[PDB]
Amino acid sequence: GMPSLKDEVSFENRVAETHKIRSKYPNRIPVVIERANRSNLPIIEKKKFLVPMNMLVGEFKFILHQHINQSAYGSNMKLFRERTIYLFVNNIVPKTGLLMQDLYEMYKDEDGYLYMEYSSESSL
Amino acid sequence: NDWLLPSY
Ligand SMILES: [Ca+2]
Ligand SMILES: [Ca+2]
Ligand SMILES: [Cl-]
Repeated sequence: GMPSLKDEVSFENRVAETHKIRSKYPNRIPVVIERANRSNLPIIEKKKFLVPMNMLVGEFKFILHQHINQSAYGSNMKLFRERTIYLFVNNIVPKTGLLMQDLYEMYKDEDGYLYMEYSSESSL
Repeated sequence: NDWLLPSY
């Protein structure tokens, strides 16, 4: 029951956002990242991604690991602290050898977004 | 209106 984009933006606005972003950029998928448990993992301020359709899940997972563990340390600089992260799509582990389009086609939310979650634990 | 655009 943690705070998400659904609580921030109405269903009708989200549908409109994703529809026009998908018409404008048909080769990219809209992804929102959400924190799924309470731990030492930080809440990322930027959580909306427009991911190339042919990007591998394993590749996007690598990118997402870094993002979650990086914070701004001024201009030209980012501080990276190593932490173990587990990633989830619709409560399951994203399959590393798939395309990000596949995840989108399989687990896309009715509002048009692919919702993905991170946790410090491997469970849910 | 902000999106991150990841690359390879
Ligand atoms: Ca949140
Ligand atoms: Ca909406
Ligand atoms: Cl926080």
